[PDB]
Amino acid sequence: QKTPQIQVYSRHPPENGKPNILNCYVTQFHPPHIEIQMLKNGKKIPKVEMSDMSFSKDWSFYILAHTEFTPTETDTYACRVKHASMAEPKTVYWDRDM
Amino acid sequence: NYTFRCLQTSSFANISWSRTDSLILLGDLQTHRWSNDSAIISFTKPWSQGKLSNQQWEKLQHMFQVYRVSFTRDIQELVKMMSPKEDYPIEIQLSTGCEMYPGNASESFFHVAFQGKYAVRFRGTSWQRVLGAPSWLDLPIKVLNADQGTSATVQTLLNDTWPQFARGLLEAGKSDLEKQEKPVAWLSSVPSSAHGHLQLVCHVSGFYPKPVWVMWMRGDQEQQGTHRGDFLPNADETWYLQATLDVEAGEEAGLACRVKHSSLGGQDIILYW
Ligand SMILES: CCCCCCCCCCCCCC[C@@H](O)[C@@H](O)[C@H](CO[C@H]1O[C@H](CO)[C@H](O)[C@H](O)[C@H]1O)NC(=O)CCCCCCCCCC
Ligand SMILES: *[C@@H]1O[C@H](CO)[C@@H](O[C@@H]2O[C@H](CO)[C@@H](O)[C@H](O)[C@H]2NC(C)=O)[C@H](O)[C@H]1NC(C)=O
Ligand SMILES: *[C@@H]1O[C@H](CO)[C@@H](O)[C@H](O)[C@H]1NC(C)=O
Repeated sequence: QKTPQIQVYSRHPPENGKPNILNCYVTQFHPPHIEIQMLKNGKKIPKVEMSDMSFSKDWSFYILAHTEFTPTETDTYACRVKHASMAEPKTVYWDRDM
Repeated sequence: NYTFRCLQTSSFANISWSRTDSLILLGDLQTHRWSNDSAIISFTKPWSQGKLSNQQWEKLQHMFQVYRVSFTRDIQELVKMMSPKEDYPIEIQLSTGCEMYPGNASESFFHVAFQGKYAVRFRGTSWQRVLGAPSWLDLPIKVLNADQGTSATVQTLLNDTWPQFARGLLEAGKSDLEKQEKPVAWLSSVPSSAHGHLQLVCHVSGFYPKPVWVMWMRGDQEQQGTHRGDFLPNADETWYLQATLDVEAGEEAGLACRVKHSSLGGQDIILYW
């Protein structure tokens, strides 16, 4: 059992009110069974696409979630991951400055 | 150099329940998809047939179809008979392909991970256990090695199919593999827990191909404290990368982020704080 690492980042320079794409890249987890949701204001976004489950040369799994979003002054965005290596879901919030 | 690779992930949970999913990649571009839900291999690129005519691709394609059903029942039979532990759950990862060297030179491989760990390889004519793998795997390995019909097929894969198919893929997708997409840079900073300290971040997204050079500069001088993050993928198979520099308060003024990429010619991106 290995714990997943979560990285959240936007495709383009974030600018409030302009449509963008938010990515959530999840790595290092084992076994490959995993649940990944992307959240807007703690609410789960409906149209979230996933890449095909792959893994690196060292056998570390990795998978890309992404969805369209329009960054804003008020809204929070987060990626929530559930995996048997963790007692609780891990949520990492999007922060355009990180 | 490009690594051609078929990556298979297989999960056996209880006596009824298994699924096998796989994809094929050439370098960092995906060329094929095979979900457990589909009966047949999909293309994910226009050139994913490489140079095979239809007849030969269909032969390779049917070969995959028989294998997936054969593979699934084999593992469960092998593990049920010889695993000194319970025969579920089983996680198998599988990587076979060849590394492409310029000038028509290749090097094939077939690697198998068992419960998340490198366990088996295929060299010459036989499967071989690797250092560190559970010793009891010796018995299923010997049983698999008595199947010379399968051994011969794998030999043909490693000696002929993968090198020749991937050379045709490489040339049918040369334009895609060599397209140039430009990076786009933007800057941000985050506080440190300590006062007077903060961390500059230079975000660089959208570039292809992958090799790129991102540094924090003060004029001529490279700031050696620059920390390059990991290459992160974008949905359009461009790349994302950020580089960070911890600086004392006030030192940010006059610092720039310099981006060297093959898509820019010699015109570096220079983006001052
Ligand atoms: C305990 C944990 C062990 C982990 C180690 C894993 C070892 C590597 C995986 C072995 C994969 C092979 C699996 C199928 C093979 O067991 C055999 O039944 C089939 C069909 O075999 C029958 O039908 C054949 C004709 O269709 C032929 O007559 C055989 O003699 C007969 O026994 N073997 C095959 O399908 C040969 C194809 C080799 C696989 C190439 C596709 C792999 C590509 C993966 C990306
Ligand atoms: C595929 O290539 C391998 C070499 O990588 C061949 O392996 C040799 O096989 C013979 C028996 O057939 C052995 O005596 C040699 O020791 C093997 N060489 C090595 C380096 O392991 C294999 O025969 C080839 N198979 C086909 C069908 O072409
Ligand atoms: C995977 O595919 C096989 C045959 O196509 C099917 O019998 C099996 O139920 C599938 N697995 C899952 C988890 O749906």
